[PDB]
Amino acid sequence: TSSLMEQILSNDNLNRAYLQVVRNKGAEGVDGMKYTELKEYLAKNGEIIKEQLRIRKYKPQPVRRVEIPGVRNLGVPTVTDRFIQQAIAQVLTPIYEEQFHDHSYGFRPNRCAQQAILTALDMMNDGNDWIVDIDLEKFFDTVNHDKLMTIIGRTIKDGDVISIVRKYLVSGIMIDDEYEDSIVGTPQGGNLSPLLANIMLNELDKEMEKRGLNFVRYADDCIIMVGSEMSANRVMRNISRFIEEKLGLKVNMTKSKVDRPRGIKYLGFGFYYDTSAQQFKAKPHA
Amino acid sequence: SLMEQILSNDNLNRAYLQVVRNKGAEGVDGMKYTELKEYLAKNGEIIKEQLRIRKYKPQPVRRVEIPKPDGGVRNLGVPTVTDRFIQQAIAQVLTPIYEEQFHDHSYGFRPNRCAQQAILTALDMMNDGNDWIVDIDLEKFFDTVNHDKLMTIIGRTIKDGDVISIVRKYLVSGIMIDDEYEDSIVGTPQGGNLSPLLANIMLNELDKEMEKRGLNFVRYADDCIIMVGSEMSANRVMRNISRFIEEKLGLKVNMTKSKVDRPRGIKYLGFGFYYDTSAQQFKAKPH
Ligand SMILES: [K+]
Ligand SMILES: [K+]
Repeated sequence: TSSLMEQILSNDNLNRAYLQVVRNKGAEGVDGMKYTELKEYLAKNGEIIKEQLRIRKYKPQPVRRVEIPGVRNLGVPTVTDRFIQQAIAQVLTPIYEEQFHDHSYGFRPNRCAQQAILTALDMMNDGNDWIVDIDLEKFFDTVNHDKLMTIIGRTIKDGDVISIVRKYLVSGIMIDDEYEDSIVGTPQGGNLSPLLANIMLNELDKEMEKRGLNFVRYADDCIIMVGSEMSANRVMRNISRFIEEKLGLKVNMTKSKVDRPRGIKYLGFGFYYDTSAQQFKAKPHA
Repeated sequence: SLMEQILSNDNLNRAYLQVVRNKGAEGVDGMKYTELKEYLAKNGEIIKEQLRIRKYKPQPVRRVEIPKPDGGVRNLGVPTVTDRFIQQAIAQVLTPIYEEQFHDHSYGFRPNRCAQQAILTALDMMNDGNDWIVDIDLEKFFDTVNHDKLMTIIGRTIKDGDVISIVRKYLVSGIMIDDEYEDSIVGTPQGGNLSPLLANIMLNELDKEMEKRGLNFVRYADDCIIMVGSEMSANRVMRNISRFIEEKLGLKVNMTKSKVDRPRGIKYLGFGFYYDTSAQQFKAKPH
């Protein structure tokens, strides 16, 4: 992973990134450019954009704050930035798919929220029906950028890629969290930020895997299935300590709780016990 | 040798563990899932012999009232834990054979597939300009399908006469599909793991026809929607596909509940569809 930048700027990778970003549509950024205008803009300024990226002279623009229906706050990068973030992710994704845990399902190829529910249900129905529901503050509102770049540097040795990725963290990229309402569809502004959050939280997956914990994770939304109420409280304190001390994230001790499945709301699903099947099952909550 | 592959020690042991893991209600014999190991330790070789000579006779399914989480009940046919054990053993060998044939846009009761993947694929089609949906509703599969027509289509792939026999006997026993996915319920279905595979084998014929016509579709068991670009082509697809389902597959289309509509009038696998103004694209959420 030394000359990774040239793989990102290749003709085929940029063409596929441009097609995916147009297909994803989405609102406009601070420059007001619609996704229907990216084609002619790259045809006239694409080579200059590539040259600016090689010499680390491309300056990403800040994301636009958009209120979306209550209301939801999202950070929308410009369509040019979404195009570049997609070009980076297409190269970084296959590298990190070899490291990621099988029980991580958020914003990954061929993975969705229902798979996480299914795996968690199979764990509950083996006797691990005491749920540790760790609530984290907004990832990109609390992550230390240098902490994240160091973790990325263990695998990515191309400094040009490290430099441009760091700049997009500065731009304010974040995670469209509409999955919490069981919404299915294309997220906004999430070409690169979800992958970055998975690289970070993969350190939590490896720690939980080290301790033999049964868990599923979707972005920064994780639940842990354990066999007793007391070990649940021990796992609760041990993992929350690891999240704050080793990763620098903040555990919301007001929302985090230990509970039975029927008290858990995860990825928009609730949990109930099927008396006929003699198993826990899941369905959307109110 | 296909029968002997189903009756091998490795296959039957995997089938026992999976059926015990699925738990479930008792069949007509009142045997609980925790009693299958002692029963197989006694009559295991006897059942294997009866299956080799086509002498084993499955028990009829038990009509169980399954309480729904939001009130009311569903009626479901539950095979005995012995028959669920044998149905799983058969399905474990037949699944790799038919996974090679199945269309990528079929998601019902398949390994590593789920309803959300069908929704995501349908969303990508709608947002590409195919926002006219053919919503064909089928009468329940296992009280309308012709057993001979189904066994013939199965026979064109499976040539083992001992496997064709026991599969047909399980059709007569009344196996059916747990349709709780229609209420967005996620979890292990009841009623054995053989009937959904049989339904997919039948409806895979429809998948190949729709693919031959270049149609955009997703299918989950017998619940299929087709994404087309215009209203007149939607009515044309509605007429042509409905005729193919009834004439070539012998299934029955519910003309009252079938319709041509736009996404926000469609309810599919417990999901509804809405338009995200800011994202400028359709999305989905539980209805
Ligand atoms: K959580
Ligand atoms: K349908």
